[PDB]
Amino acid sequence: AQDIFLKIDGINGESLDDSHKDEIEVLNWNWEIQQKASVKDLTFEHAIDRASPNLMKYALTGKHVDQAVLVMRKAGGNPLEYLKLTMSDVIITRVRPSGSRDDSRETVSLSFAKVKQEYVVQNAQGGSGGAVTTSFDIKGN
Amino acid sequence: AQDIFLKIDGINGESLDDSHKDEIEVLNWNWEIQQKASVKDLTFEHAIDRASPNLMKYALTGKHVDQAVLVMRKAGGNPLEYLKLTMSDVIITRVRPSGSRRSRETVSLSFAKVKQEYVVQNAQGGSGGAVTTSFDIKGN
Amino acid sequence: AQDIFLKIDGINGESLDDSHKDEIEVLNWNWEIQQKASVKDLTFEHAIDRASPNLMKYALTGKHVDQAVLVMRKAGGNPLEYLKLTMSDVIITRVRPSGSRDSRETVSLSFAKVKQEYVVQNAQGGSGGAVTTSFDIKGNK
Amino acid sequence: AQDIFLKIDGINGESLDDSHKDEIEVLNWNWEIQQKASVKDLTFEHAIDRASPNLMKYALTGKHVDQAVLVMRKAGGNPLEYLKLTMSDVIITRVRPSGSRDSRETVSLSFAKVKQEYVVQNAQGGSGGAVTTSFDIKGNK
Amino acid sequence: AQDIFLKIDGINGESLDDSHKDEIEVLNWNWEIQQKASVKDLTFEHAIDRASPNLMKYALTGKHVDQAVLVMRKAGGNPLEYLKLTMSDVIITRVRPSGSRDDSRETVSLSFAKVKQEYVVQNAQGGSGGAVTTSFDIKGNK
Amino acid sequence: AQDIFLKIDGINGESLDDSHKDEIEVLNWNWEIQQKASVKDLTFEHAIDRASPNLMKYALTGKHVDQAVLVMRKAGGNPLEYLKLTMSDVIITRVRPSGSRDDTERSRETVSLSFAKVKQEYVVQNAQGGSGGAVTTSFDIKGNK
Repeated sequence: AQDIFLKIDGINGESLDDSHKDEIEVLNWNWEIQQKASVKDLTFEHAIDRASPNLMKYALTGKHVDQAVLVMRKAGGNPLEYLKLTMSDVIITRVRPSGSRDDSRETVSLSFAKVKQEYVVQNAQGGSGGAVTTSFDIKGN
Repeated sequence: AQDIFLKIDGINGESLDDSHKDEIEVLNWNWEIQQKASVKDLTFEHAIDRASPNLMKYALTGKHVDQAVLVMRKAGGNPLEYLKLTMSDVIITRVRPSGSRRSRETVSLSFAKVKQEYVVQNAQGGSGGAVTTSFDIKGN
Repeated sequence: AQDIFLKIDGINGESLDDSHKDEIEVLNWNWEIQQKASVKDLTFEHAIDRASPNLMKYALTGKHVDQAVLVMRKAGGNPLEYLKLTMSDVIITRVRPSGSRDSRETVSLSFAKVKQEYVVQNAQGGSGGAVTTSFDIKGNK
Repeated sequence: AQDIFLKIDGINGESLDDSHKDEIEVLNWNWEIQQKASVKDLTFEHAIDRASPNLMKYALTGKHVDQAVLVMRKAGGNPLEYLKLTMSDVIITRVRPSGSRDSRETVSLSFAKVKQEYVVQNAQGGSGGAVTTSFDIKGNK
Repeated sequence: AQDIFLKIDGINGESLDDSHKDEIEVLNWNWEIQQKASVKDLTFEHAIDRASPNLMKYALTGKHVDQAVLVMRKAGGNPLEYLKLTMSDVIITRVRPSGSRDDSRETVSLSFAKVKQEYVVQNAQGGSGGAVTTSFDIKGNK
Repeated sequence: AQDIFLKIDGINGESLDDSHKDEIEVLNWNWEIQQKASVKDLTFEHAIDRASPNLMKYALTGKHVDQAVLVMRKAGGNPLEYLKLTMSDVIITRVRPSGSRDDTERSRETVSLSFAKVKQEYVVQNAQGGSGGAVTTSFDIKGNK
């Protein structure tokens, strides 16, 4: 079971991880690009936490945040952050809180003007291999 | 298994909880906001109870109620009300009773103002930090 | 398992219950109201019985019946009728018979006046407080 | 497990039942009426059998058949035909054959007249009261 | 488990059955007719085989083939071809190949101008009983 | 369990297979043709790997790549490449990354390809498991030929 973190400027979570403290722990996420081209909002799901009141306020006001960084880290004895997705000029577009009394999550969508993706290859020893990075200015084409 | 309560002005439930007596016990609920922005009605599910006849009449008449407060509280030995969703100028918009040979009912709420309060729980199960945000939807 | 009954004027069932004889035994039912406001038809599901031929004929002809009363009663040693849904000026709008070799029927009801009665049950299983509301759907009252 | 039969004039099946020989053995069926009112085609499912080639031809040609009678009979030691749905001026409107290596066919019927007969079975298992209704769908009567 | 075969002129499969060699082994199939009337394309599913490259070219080119015959045969000790669906002036209208690492199938749809169905009833001994045959000219409305 | 590979010019994967080194290992794929005719994009699903950053860039820029070849190879003792789908003038049209903490290292990406020329080669496998007959078909989708 891997760990996924999301660092949004001005909106802190309650992650107790040493390397990603006060960040949002993301249970799952998805993104889509379709054909210039159409970039869909990045949707992630997290439990209702410290960031939930601020996420609703930003969604209603529509205020921009400087940057949002999504990180996925391998589990086990090789904690490699193999994927890092950096989003610049992020807008909160959708928040869906929910809850039940039988064992609460929240679905949030992010829209951004710039995106950078970094991937790290893991070798047999579990360390870092080669890093591939691509960037694009969605707003500026 | 946590406990969820909803306190609507003028519409009492039949909760036997000491601190939330005569409130609606909510089995599950959901809410959504989409992009100024569109605020969807808050939907909650509760068993058919004392509040059901008044919920139908308010839905049909469309009369406004002053406030509706949604509260979630943890279970176990640390009963912390970690989420409080306060809604002002609430309208009953949808009621969906159902039954089978237990019976539940789905109700939707529309409001002009919303306030959310979240309480962080520490390692001892007590209260940590409270984060509150407010927004007036009607007046933008 | 609880017992659900539906009394329709001129359309008798085959229930053998002493207090609810010749009524329609309802396996399940649902109703919906949406926003003046749009009142949806009340849908109930029952096995094909004596009322089925008359329900089809009324649906085709569209003739109004005087009153339809929906009652739910708890099981066990406390047979309390905790929900009574009285509908006036009832029209049969949908009939869906079905059958399988390895049978039930779905019927929808439209009405101009609705009244709901709920009874709270105490710790002894007896009657507590009764809450009743009424509305004239066609007359907008 | 009850037995369901369908007798279509000019389109014989391969049922080996003595009372319903050469009829179509219906695995399952459904019908719907909605709000003058809209009468949906009666859909029944049966295995691919002797009637399948004729059902396809009638669907393509659109020729009318005089009558189609749907019958359901209870199982056990009390073989009561408790439901008889008689359709006049029947048109074959839909045929869906299918098959797999690890076969069934779905057919829909359109008719101008409908007659439903229901027989109440008493606790012992004998015939009780019969309720019959009829309607002229094409003639609106 | 029965056996289903499809014989398309000019598009051979890799069936090893002696009676139906070089035909397409159909895993499953379906057809629909709706109300003069609308005849939907016959859709069958088969594993990716020798016929797949030729099925793609006919879907892309749209060329007509003379005949396609769909046959279902019972299993056990009574191998009776109880259903035979003959289609004339057949057009390949849809090809949907797919595959997965964890076990590949392909879905193909056929459009035809004439249709002929033959059904054979099976008696208690498992042999042939009565044969019922109907034909219709879809394009000619006959 | 068979092995599926996809070789895209300029977009390398991290396949450790000797015959298909630095290619994209495809978990599953699908393609569709409908009726001149409409050729849908070829959609394949793969784990988030070295090719993922470049697939996103080509999707956003819309730059054309020379060729993309999809290969399905039988497992067992006979590694026969029984299906080969060659696509010319390929365009990256869809990228759908996703992830979760629940499934074991859940990192799957769904990618769709648009191409102007298509070529399919199928190889029959005989009773012993060796190669049989090869069937090949080509078509110029953009040129209608």
